[PDB]
Amino acid sequence: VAKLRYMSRDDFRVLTAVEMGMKNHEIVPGSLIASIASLGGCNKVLRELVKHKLIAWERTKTVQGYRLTNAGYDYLALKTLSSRQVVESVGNQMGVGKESDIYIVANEEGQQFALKLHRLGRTNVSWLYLSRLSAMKEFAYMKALYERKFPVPKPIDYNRHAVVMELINGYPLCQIHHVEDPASVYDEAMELIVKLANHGLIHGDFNEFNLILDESDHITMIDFPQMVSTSHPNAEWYFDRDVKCIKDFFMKRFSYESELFPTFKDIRREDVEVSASGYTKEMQAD
Amino acid sequence: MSRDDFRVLTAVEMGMKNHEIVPGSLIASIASLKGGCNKVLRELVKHKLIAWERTTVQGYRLTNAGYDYLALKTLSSRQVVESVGNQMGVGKESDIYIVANEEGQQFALKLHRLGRTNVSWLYLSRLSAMKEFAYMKALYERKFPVPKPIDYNRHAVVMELINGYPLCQIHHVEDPASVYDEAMELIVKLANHGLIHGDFNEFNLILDESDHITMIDFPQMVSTSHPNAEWYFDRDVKCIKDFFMKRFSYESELFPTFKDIRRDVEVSASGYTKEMQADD
Ligand SMILES: Nc1ncnc2c1ncn2[C@@H]1O[C@H](COP(=O)(O)OP(=O)(O)NP(=O)(O)O)[C@@H](O)[C@H]1O
Ligand code: NA
Repeated sequence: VAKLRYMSRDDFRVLTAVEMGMKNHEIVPGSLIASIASLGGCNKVLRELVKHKLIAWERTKTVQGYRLTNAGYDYLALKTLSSRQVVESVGNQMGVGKESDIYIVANEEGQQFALKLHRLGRTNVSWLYLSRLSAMKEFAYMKALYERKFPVPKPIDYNRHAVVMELINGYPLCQIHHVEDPASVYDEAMELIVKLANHGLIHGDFNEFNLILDESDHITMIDFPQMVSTSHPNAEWYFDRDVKCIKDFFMKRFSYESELFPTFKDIRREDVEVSASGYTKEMQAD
Repeated sequence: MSRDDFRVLTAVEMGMKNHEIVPGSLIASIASLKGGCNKVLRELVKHKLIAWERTTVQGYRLTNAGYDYLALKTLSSRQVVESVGNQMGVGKESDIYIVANEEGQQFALKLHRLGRTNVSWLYLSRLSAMKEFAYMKALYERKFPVPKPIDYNRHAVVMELINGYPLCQIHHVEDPASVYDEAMELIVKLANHGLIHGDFNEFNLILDESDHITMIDFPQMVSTSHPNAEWYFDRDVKCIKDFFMKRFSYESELFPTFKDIRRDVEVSASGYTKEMQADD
């Protein structure tokens, strides 16, 4: 149990207590944090967590207490991943997903991976829950898609709002101004839309920001937060919208256009949702 | 439904907050009958209001019919909904029905359906409905063309019934330019208030008898502060242009640009969500 010693420290215990109270409270009173933490040393720990910006103090006309900050939630997830030897160091923020921040991380051996920290919700309670669910969904769908030979990063690990995955050696399509053969890349992006639809899925946000181009000009999909089922009554519109977004990008960036693009009637169903739901339930159990 | 059947149905809901599958012993403990909880559970399964599940764990879950009943029984007790009358349509993550109160006044009912696991289905469906009620309140108070919000419970939102049809069902309009301009002005007004619809289309824009547009579904709005807000804004503009060209053969060179945006609804909506989370 030596690997879990940092999870036993007082600051981690108090941070976990703030997270626990945040399940039913928008602002966690110190008395409740102290009661949950069951360490006394509590107030001194709270003051250091505030100093390190891991928690923030909040006053309401009826309540006073603390909330976990984004840095505090990141700390809990990153220390958990560190205990498993998955993440030893966190580097530069490389980019953004629709509802997440992307960083390069390294394990003890120095091998690099991508870390996605999910951030969703406009209240403390829904932020805690939605960020975790968004990461859980990404890990479950990434696993289900990777097993079906889809071009997605290999999923490595998960904790709270954090997903660790394979670091793709490439750049998002939005940062690419020159490509050797625009037609091949356009065909590869269109084939991804088709493969998804044949598996019952419509991306919903298919664009130059979530498609990574490697040194061989091969595309990897790295963000898919709000996929639509091909069974949705308005699935055709969602499918056509994804096709059109990539057509607009190829015209604007590469001056490339084609009359050869996918049609929703051309889909032929080959289940991903069943596998992803099974993985989500396994993760929810733990 | 008897008071005991409703007490047990509520106990299943309560146990579902922390359990993927709710054990009968826990349902019995929560319901606190004073007993016959097992007999009630078996009738609730028979009526498909709850379902039995068995993996290490065994127990019950609420079905969509059971969750609907709980929300509709609450709305009926408040005199908001007396009758429900079949599906009129769909939102991105909801089913839409016409409902009537006791006095025969009609409203629209949206039942939110989100989540692929029992725990997340219960929470996400409730949150999706709460978010819709909070944003509809925040938008309606700022004179946006949205239905007036009436009431909310669980995954259910009751709202004003717009006398009109979705733009997708409209094949002829007197002046396409006016409707186009009204749809573009809505995108601009939203952006000036810090919002991007994200799903702006012919399926969620209702056209009334005077050719005025009402926005009826907005599940995944994007903030104008999002790092990729401009793309979301342009995508919404382009979808409208695509529909107007395809349906009415109408095109214009007068369309919004993200740089033309002069910047609160999110603050109001978050405040309403926190008020509703407190009473949940
Ligand atoms: N979400 C992702 N999953 C896996 N690898 C990624 C992801 N996003 C970027 N990368 C990789 O991160 C590495 C270094 O990224 P970096 O250039 O520092 O930031 P970035 O420009 O936002 N990302 P990128 O352009 O893809 O390199 C590259 O090898 C990328 O392919
Ligand atoms: Na699988």
